[PDB]
Amino acid sequence: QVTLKESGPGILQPSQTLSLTCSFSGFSLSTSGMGVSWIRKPSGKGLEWLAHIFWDDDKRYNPSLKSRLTISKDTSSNQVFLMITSIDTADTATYYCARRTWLLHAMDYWGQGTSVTVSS
Amino acid sequence: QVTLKESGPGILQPSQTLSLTCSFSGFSLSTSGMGVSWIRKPSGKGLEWLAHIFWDDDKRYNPSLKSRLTISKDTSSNQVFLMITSIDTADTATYYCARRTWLLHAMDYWGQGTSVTVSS
Amino acid sequence: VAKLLLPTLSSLAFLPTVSIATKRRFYMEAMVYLFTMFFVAFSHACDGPGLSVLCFMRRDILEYFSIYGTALSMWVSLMALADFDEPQRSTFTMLGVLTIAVRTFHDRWGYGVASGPIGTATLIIAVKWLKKMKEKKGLYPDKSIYTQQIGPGLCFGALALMLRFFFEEWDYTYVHSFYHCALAMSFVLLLPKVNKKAG
Amino acid sequence: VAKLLLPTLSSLAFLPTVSIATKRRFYMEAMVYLFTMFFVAFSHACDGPGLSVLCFMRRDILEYFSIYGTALSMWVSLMALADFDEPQRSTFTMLGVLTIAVRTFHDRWGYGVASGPIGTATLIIAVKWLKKMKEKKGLYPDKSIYTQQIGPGLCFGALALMLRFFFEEWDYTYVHSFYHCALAMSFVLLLPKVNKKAG
Amino acid sequence: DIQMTQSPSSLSASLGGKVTITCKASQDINEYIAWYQHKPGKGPRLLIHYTSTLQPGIPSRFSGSGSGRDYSFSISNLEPEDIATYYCLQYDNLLWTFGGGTKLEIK
Amino acid sequence: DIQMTQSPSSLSASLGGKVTITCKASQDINEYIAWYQHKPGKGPRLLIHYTSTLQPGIPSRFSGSGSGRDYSFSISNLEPEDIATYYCLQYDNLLWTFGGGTKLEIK
Ligand SMILES: [Zn+2]
Ligand SMILES: [Zn+2]
Repeated sequence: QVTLKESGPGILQPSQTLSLTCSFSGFSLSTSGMGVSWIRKPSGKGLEWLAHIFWDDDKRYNPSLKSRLTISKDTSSNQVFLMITSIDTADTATYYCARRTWLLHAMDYWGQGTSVTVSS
Repeated sequence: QVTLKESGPGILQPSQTLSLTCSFSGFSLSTSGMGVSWIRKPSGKGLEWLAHIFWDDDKRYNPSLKSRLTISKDTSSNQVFLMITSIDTADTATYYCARRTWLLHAMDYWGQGTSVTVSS
Repeated sequence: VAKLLLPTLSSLAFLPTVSIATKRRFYMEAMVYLFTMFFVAFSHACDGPGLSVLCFMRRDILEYFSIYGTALSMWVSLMALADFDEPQRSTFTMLGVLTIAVRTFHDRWGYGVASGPIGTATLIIAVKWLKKMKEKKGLYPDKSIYTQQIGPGLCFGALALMLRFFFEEWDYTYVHSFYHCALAMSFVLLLPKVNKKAG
Repeated sequence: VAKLLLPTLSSLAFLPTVSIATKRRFYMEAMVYLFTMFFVAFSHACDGPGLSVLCFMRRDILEYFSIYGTALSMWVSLMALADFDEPQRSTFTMLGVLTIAVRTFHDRWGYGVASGPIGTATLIIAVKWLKKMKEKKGLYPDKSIYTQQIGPGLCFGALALMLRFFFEEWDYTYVHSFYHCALAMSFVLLLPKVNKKAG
Repeated sequence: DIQMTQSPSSLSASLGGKVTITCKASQDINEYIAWYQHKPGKGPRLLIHYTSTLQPGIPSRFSGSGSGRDYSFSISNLEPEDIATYYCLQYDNLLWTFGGGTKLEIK
Repeated sequence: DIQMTQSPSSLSASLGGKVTITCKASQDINEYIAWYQHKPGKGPRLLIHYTSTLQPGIPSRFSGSGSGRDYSFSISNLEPEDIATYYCLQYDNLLWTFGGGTKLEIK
């Protein structure tokens, strides 16, 4: 088996920073060539890529959002963390994490995804 | 010397066909490689090319207007004639004819130009 | 008798290679295979006692151009696989032509005439692909290209060099005919599916 | 003494040609001039009694590659002027390499080794430019290119072939040195101002 | 980044019929396209990668083709289990972009 | 057709100063640009053709340069006689297009 699981606050106020956790299973991101991608879908939109983190601890972000994206990992707890700053109405979305390999660069397993929304 | 002269009605009603004459001097369009171009400037716009006619009696038109442009010549009376069909408010312009050569393809002598406007 | 003619008749094994190379818009690579096909056919035709009387150029020329043409076919079939941009394409094409010409002239029967070009072409490919793997953080030519083009292409490459340099000790009729067939397959397989600079 | 060395020393006349060709992003044409410069320098160095003892390749090779390299320099300097697209570029480059190789091998001292390539390169250029004039209804290469590149380039071309094929009857010291200078100018002048496929 | 476009934003098709979900990239992306099925309220599956190669475990009805800024995803004899949203992924850069996505539906 | 763009739509400049009227084509046009001066209420003059070559009878102050979708027209020590509208002409096709034109004016 290979499996992923997203987790987060679900609901929060605008103009705030949130942490989204992705826990990985059946493999480890310690493996050479292995990576994780974070993708989001805003409510009533197409899919939109956010961030990358890799075996070599290199990182990448969606350049239009790069000013408020920060990604990190803990392989000891089999986890990746994506933190978005200054959350707003455009971040009303479902957030996904997807495991990418060395041989096929397009992400091959997704988690089930988690909902995020901003409200008062 | 080389000289050109545009001539036309000046004023006419919309939804009508007009003939613009260009008389050429100092050369003849009978000369091998020689051509004439017709260019117009709508009132408060940049220049816009219309039509070509050549020594070989080949022709060319601005493809957006090609549906209402017709050009012809009489080398016996040292003249080129451009006829526009179905005249409208966009044809409120100054119309020019310009002599093009074989060695420099960009037109090297212009006529003084003539005014055309549609009114009731 | 067939055992004299087969090294000449099997020299048509490159005719699939040129007909495939032209179909894929690889018109330079098509020239080099067609040129090689003609000079390899004539090199063996002038060698065979059954038909040697037909041919119109001296042995010195045909020997050089059958060997040079072959080594240059191995080169342009690999620089087609590398698929460089400009001006590296024309540059690395020219590097093969000049190097293989001088080297084939200096000693043509020395196995180095094939080994130098294949070694250098493999290094030039390995430099591009290891840069491109490090750029993409992944296997650069798709696993399809490894399992369908490179793998089989170099598998027939290993067979071709083994038939020519080793099993020539046992035979020159059938072994050298199977060498023409093996090498024609390396040129067909190491070509990409289309010339990306022409289609 | 200078009258033995000048045919070797004047062989550096192609060093402006390669340094200009590289500066203009013409890296294939730069190889062919640099290759020619080396083999022409060695071809005369091994000929000159003052320094012939230095050189490390047999006369058979240097004679072929100084002549072939020269005729191929005349070819790629003209296919640089033609400035074809793909895959015609690589194709017409390859047509020169293969034709000049076989022809130089068959008879290298026959003036046909230069005349065939120049004649064919002029025909291939005349076919492209007369198509392009008929397309534009005007003089295709700008009157600047005729008066600054083609005119002077072929003027030094006519001088180079006249110095080599006729005035060699009078001298080999100074005439052949002035031939190296005249031919280096044809290669510098017939190159365009920039490689449009690289910059 | 590279903008990606899918021609049908939604595609009504008969059960047991065929579709050809067609895609244009803004520039050449060297056949590094992958096609995904987003089943409603669930994690997507990778169907096809490097334009044409199927993922192991996929029925042979799905097939991709095309090269150089125009790629085509196709379902053959499409089942009621195939009623899902289909996205292309451009992955020539590590700056990935998805297509707008096709909401394929039953006719 | 090919759309042509001139960067200054109008350019205020001092008498005896310098200007650099800059132009972008939509695609490569192989240095077949010509620069015109439209003096007010009169037939234009050709100043420069094939990007850089001056027409005979033009003072050497005017000079053009550039290659591959970006060309630059420049007036040196500009006189009060130079206050006029300046158009580029794209002429690589027999389908000619002019730039929007620069109304150069005194500062
Ligand atoms: Zn053989
Ligand atoms: Zn010499």
